[PDB]
Amino acid sequence: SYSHVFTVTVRKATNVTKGAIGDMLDTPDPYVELFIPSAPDCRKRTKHFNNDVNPVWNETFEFILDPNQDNVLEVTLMDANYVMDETLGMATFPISSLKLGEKKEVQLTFNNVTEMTLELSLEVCS
Amino acid sequence: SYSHVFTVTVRKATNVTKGAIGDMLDTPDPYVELFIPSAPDCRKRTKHFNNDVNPVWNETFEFILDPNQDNVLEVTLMDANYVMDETLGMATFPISSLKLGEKKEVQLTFNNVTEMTLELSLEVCS
Ligand SMILES: [Ca+2]
Ligand SMILES: [Ca+2]
Ligand SMILES: [Ca+2]
Ligand SMILES: [Ca+2]
Ligand SMILES: [Ca+2]
Ligand SMILES: [Ca+2]
Ligand SMILES: [Mg+2]
Repeated sequence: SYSHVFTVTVRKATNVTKGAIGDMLDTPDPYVELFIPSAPDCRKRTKHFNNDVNPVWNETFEFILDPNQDNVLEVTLMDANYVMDETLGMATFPISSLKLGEKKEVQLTFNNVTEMTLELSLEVCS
Repeated sequence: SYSHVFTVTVRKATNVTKGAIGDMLDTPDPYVELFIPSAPDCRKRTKHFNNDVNPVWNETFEFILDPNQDNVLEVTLMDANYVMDETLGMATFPISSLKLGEKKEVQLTFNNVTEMTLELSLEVCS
């Protein structure tokens, strides 16, 4: 049964970059995408901001999790385009590291120089 | 005598622009400069953020004011460069519109499309 509520708040990122050459062509237009393969709603995403290497989203998402399935959070940092969007990086979070009732601020890192702040919590359905 | 403490918190700006052509050449690298000609320290400024059209500064400044002088706040939105920095816009605030003990959130506008959030307060010296 799916009985665990996994809340993810994507707060902000700092120094988003496509690389030296990539940034010269196009200032990153970042959004974040959240993916849990084991969850019933697999994929979610934040809005994008144009031309902002330190975007602030403060968007909150809720997943419904099965405690008996392997649940892993995939966080993808994206650059929006008119053409096809570009994947800048990906970081994973083992949700099995959290414990019920726990709320935690997690900082992820992309391409060594980019950081992202998340706030993760886990509760029962009620 | 200088006996009024005028506190200014520059919080953030949204959609900073140098214009259509200017933005294509250079994504704004914004900072804010504060100027009160009648104050003993005339000029102050925030740090800049590279390539960020929605910068967040949250920097607090303190001016000392003479209640018998005309005190007007000049807010200049700047773009940082290696060369000479460029002036994007200027907005004024009559400090004689504030009351002692009053604390107020003010939103300024530059070039019709750029907004800036300030937090202004006025107290007497302790
Ligand atoms: Ca651009
Ligand atoms: Ca861009
Ligand atoms: Ca883009
Ligand atoms: Ca640039
Ligand atoms: Ca720039
Ligand atoms: Ca600049
Ligand atoms: Mg920003």
